[PDB]
Amino acid sequence: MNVIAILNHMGVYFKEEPIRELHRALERLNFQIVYPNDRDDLLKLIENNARLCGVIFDWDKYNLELCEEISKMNENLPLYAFANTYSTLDVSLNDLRLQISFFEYALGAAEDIANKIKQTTDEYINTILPPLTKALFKYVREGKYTFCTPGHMGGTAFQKSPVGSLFYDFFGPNTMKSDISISVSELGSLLDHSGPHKEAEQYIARVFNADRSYMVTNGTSTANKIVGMYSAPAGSTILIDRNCHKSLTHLMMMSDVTPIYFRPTRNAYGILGGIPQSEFQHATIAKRVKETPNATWPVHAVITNSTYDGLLYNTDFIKKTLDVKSIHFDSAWVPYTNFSPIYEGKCGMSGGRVEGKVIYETQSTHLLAAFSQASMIHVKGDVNEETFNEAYMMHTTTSPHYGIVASTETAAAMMKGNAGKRLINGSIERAIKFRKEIKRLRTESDGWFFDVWQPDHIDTTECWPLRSDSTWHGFKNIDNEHMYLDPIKVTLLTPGMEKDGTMSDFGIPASIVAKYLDEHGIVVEKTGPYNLLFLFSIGIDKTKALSLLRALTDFKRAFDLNLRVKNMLPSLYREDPEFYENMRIQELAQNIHKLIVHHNLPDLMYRAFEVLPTMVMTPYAAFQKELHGMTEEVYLDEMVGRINANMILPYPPGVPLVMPGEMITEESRPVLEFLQMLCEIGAHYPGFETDIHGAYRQADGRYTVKVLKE
Amino acid sequence: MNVIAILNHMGVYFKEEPIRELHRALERLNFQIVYPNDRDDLLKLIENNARLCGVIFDWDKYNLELCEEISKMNENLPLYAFANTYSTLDVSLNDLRLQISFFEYALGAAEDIANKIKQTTDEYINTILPPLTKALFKYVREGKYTFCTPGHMGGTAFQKSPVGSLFYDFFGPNTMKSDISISVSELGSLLDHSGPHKEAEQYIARVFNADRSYMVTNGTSTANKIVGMYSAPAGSTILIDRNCHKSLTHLMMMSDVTPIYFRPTRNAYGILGGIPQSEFQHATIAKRVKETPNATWPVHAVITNSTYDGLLYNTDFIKKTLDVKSIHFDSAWVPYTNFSPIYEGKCGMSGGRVEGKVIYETQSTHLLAAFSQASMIHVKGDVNEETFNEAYMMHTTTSPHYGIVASTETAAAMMKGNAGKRLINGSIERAIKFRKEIKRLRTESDGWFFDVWQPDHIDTTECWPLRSDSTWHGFKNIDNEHMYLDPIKVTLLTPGMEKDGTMSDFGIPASIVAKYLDEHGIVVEKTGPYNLLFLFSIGIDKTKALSLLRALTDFKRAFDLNLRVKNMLPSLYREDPEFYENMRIQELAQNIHKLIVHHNLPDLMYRAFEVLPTMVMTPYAAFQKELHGMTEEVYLDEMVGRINANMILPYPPGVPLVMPGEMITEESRPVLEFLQMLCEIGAHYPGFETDIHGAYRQADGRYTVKVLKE
Amino acid sequence: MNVIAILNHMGVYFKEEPIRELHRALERLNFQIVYPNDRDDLLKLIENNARLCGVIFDWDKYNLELCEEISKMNENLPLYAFANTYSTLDVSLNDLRLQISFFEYALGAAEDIANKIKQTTDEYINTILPPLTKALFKYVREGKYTFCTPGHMGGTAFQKSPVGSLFYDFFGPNTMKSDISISVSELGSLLDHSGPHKEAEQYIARVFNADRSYMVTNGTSTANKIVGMYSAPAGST
Repeated sequence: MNVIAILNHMGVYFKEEPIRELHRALERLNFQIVYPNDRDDLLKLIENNARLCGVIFDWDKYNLELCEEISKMNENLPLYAFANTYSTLDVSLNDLRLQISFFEYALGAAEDIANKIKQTTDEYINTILPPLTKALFKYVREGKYTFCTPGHMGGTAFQKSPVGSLFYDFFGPNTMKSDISISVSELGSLLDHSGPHKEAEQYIARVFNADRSYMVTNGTSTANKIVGMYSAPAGSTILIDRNCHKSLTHLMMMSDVTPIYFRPTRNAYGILGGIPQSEFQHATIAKRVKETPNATWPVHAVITNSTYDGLLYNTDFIKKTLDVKSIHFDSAWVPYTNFSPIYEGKCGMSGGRVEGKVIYETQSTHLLAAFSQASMIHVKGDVNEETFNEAYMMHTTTSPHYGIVASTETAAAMMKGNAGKRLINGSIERAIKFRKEIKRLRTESDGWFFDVWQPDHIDTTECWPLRSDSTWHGFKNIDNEHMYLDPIKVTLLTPGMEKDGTMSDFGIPASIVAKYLDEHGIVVEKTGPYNLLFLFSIGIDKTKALSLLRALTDFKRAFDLNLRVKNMLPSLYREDPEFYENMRIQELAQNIHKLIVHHNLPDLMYRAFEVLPTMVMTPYAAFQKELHGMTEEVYLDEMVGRINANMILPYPPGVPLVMPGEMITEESRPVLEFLQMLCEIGAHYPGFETDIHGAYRQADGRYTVKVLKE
Repeated sequence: MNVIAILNHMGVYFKEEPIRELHRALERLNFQIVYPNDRDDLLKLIENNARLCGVIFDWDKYNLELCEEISKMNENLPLYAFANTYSTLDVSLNDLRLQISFFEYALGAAEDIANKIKQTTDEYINTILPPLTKALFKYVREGKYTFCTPGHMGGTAFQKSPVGSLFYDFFGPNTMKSDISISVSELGSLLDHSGPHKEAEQYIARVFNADRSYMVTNGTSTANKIVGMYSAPAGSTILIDRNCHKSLTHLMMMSDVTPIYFRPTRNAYGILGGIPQSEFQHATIAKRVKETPNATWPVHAVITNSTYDGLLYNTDFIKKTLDVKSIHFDSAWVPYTNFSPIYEGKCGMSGGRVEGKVIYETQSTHLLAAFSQASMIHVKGDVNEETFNEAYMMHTTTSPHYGIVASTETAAAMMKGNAGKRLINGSIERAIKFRKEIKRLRTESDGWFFDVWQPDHIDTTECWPLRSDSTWHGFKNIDNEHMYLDPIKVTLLTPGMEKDGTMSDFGIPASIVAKYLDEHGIVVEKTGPYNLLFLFSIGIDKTKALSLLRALTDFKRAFDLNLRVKNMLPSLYREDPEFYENMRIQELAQNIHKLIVHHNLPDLMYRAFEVLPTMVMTPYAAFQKELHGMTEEVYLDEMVGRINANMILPYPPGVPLVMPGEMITEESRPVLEFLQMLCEIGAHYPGFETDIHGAYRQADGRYTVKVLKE
Repeated sequence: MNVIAILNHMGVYFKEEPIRELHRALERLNFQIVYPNDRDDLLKLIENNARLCGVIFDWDKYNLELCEEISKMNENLPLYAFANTYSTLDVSLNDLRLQISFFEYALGAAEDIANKIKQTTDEYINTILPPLTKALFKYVREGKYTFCTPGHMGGTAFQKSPVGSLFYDFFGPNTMKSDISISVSELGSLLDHSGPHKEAEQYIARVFNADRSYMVTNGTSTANKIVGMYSAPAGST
């Protein structure tokens, strides 16, 4: 951070000569000077360049034209204002917060002013950096303790080996030096939540609107189990989103709990809809508690808010309606709700406490910017605060990496204030622009084109409501004033279905677009038969949007030319030269699309997930038997009427189909049929294989699963 | 890695001029040339400098004098040998492995030979680097995928914020770029153990003599729970070292198991002795199984090998004697046993399989060189290999940091081959040298001095046996050919006790030496009333030994001068100026030592840990009640006759005194007396406070604990 | 191939200074920068100069006036377009094939963007070069086999004689090094029509509209006799 901008020729030597003396002194003081073209470029430089860290200007020439403009961009940015005799402060400045150092044009002040600027910059750095990181960096720069562990001592052990020296030199000293232990007593202790760590926790809770915040460095997988084992004793009943993560299966296998499931809805498109109001109401819950053996009133619920496709709950409705004392919003999808006014009344932490209830958000910091495994637990309400820490300490590692912790705290430091508000605004503006660009190209293009699944008007900034009286969303009997489209989650639709949800004569399966994007190194978040998801994060700049936009039009252009698979997908070709030698892209698309139409795939997929297998025993009870070796393998075909030992997780659509302890029957045969069909259809094309976790493909294309013995 | 050494003036222009042409060409090809003083300096340079990566020499001038000497140091080091007409290969070279490129002295080969050397160096780099890291580094250098997550995209998001730019710039690009996900498909997958990860696991298991090896990035805390939940079903009986880590308490609180405890012995010094042979024998185990309600024959044992103070078990004896099918050596202290012949027959993995038993080592890689949280599970024997992975995946994070993983694999790459054998030899040689230096200064010093607790002869390389017929160790009725002193674990003894284990009239409590070392930034591993432990790791070089050695003689010198506390310990002074204003170091020592003698501390400490509180219920049963809020706080004094809710962990001596579910009685009052005494004696001197985890000091010096309600 | 053209003064320091930082970084990265007089000279430079291998320009200043014009000249030529906030893609671009890398004006990207341009240029080279020649050139640059014939080993035998050294030095290393045999197994075999040679034959036949194409290195004199002796038995008319 050493670039100083000068914005001017003033036309008078009496002013210009002292500035020359200062330029020269500053260059000799180890600053890089930069020169914006003009006033308009300066405002863009500041807006676009973080390394520009001060502005020198003539007060009269620029203040009445610049003050408020710069204050909107950065209210601490160093200004070095050169005053005249008649320069004064107009009452209009009263309400602005400005950090200003006033300087005169005079010889002999160079070394002094230079030192002040250098010193003032370090003073500013001290305000913006958070307290623990500040102490850590200062230690790495200045400290010198000997007779210390870790034994490698700032990476010293790595330098004794050529291979170690390569690893050291590749990552660099800072990475190696910032790997410290609690021997640095002045940083307090993460595990005791003491000293600067106390200050860190208060900082986080202050910004994120929590009562209390924990820093977890082993993901929300671990945050769930700390909350679970503290929250859900053996024999208790819990309400749990049937949409559950694997880590909650691992909890269920370890804790003797009885689940009752909230049940999402779905529409013909296959888009998940929210747990309808009926699921929260006393009458519905009582009926399921009535029908579930050993179930008592639920002591703990876990809802996923928002839904994946951006349907946010009226959280005021849920907090009021759901008669449960302990509600855990797994808000992994909406970590940013506190930072836009459009999400008020639509997030877990919104507003104040919930009388008579503890409310949790567990958040996967890593839809923000943070290293993988970073997760937070935000508590709104009262627990046994110290006892909760005993449970935390029993499941926390004793080898915490201080870099991972700093990267999680530094992601917060980034979002701080106004500028972090305007950062996310930028990504919204680009999403809306891109949305309108697709609509335009839809009209202008030759025949078919992509479409965006969205309302007819989107000229407004808001999460657009979805209503039972609207058709665009394609969901059946939707609740009103319930779900809202998040502008930043953009679902693109590939050709292949009609407005009915019935099949078009022309189709392009999305899997082929994925292979194309893979040759071009573009990552696709999630794919379905005719859908692809893109996240317009604060990562995604105009450069990537342009490349994506053009890449998408190129796929279309190239598809419609009917390029050879050999030429358009050489890596696919190498998988089976003979199979692919003369095939053109359209023929690949036609054949796969025809197979889809032939095997009736969409109707079978839809129906597979519209019923539920039968629970025979709990995963826990089944795992106890497994622990004693009471399992055998059988072929997938042989599984109807048997108790499943493993979870079976097929792709697509990427959600559990059978749990340990469940059994497929004739009533629920569509489950097995979908699975068998995926295995059969997937045998035909090299590069287009089946994918089922917990199943074992054999040489003849048959799959084995594990079952409980009798 | 660009420094090339040239070793010579040959006295002939016809040889010297081509070497000049090569020097100049090499400098222009971006190499740094270095020039050892002579042959003897070269051998020391190689031995001391890892960045020296090639040697150029005249073949005849040096081969018959150098070949074997260099081969002993590094059998791949590039040699650039300049041959004469009569140069040939003597049969004596047959058995040496040499990687040699032969070159002639001729003009016109510079660019070609330079490229070969550059190319050959890269070829060598490729041999020594492990395969996954090689692919990762190559990706970071060459790769260019777009439309990718993580959203920060090589740290890009950090650069939008001045504070983020500081964090990015401090740690550096490599740290930020090597933070990748499984989107890098060509590295396979840690969680699937596929592709290069498969190769990595085979590599590790090959070097470490395991059947199978798992890479765990959340410490042996997590490795224990994966092994535990797979290994110890509810209702089972386990044998568990009463010397247990907290993570095993967290397991016990989560699993309904019945423990029977192996019981260590101890001597008057307070040094732990090994579980005596009696504890492993069928008759002893049967008696405890007989006396323990609901206990059946143990299905799983967990022994800590070696002991802390270097008593290694005849592991052949244990594997033969202990009639348990599943034995887990928590070998956190001896990760290096496979690499010295002196440890044969004295480590878990030594030899071959154990017929009829699975044997585990869980190891805390972070007494080697690796980042905190790095842990391995080494399996010797058969489990359900795939099912074990289901249990692994349920407790593994989904946010693995690829740097932590590389640092664990790179610690292995370092230990590879001969040179990693000679690395540890160096630390042994220095330990022995330092040991003899203490003995010398003991004789030569003025009056009292430190002593090393060790046999009378140590001129031999071996782990010295401790025998019942020897007095030096101070343990009572020791088993023979059982315990052995590890040369690298050095216990220093401070004045204060006689050969009897009775108290000297003159004493210097070790706590005062710790404060002195803290002013000098030296870390002490562990301290007791009159003892201090130092680890002579591969970290500890001659520079640190000299500073430590002198620092220790300076403490003595300064103590005997009777310096003011104000001057020798200014930070301590600031804690209570009035208390410390005029006190001299000897007066501080005298008063604290007199307090120790007065309160009879050593006799009370010894007796406190010689009995066991009574188990009323299990920690699990107590925690279930806690989960329902069935706890109250009472003062520490009020705890006899009540069921404890929390673990109480006092310092000293740093091991559990009361478990949840246990109760102090009159029979075991020494437990409570020791605890109360520590609170009382610790009130007198600022900077010398009590330390009990799970106790709450009140303003009047009384402590509160948590108990179960009735 | 290292000359990069820059076409402009934009009148604003906020744009000009990052371009200066890039000019300087590029010159230090071993590129020659060239500066066409103006837009009309640029189109003539491209048309007349094959060593000009990339164009840097402000997107708004030039796209609606240049895109189709450049695409007519060379549809792979690297364009380094510097975007503004309001820059977008008009539907008129739909039918054009463009190979575009989009870059922002920002400090701190020099070494990274420089490496991308260098890397992207090598990536482009890989598209345009035919597969066997690509492998051959790469071998001559990187390969290092010993215990090999030809005995001269990359012209080595020529350097033992002053007269041979003159012939070697006159024709140059590449001529001497590219004189190889089938010992370079990864190029397949002309005589077996295998591997990359198969690909070469399919390439030629594809462009020249043949069913099959043979590569003859002894003129159509020899092609006539191969066709003749196969085609015209004794006693035929």
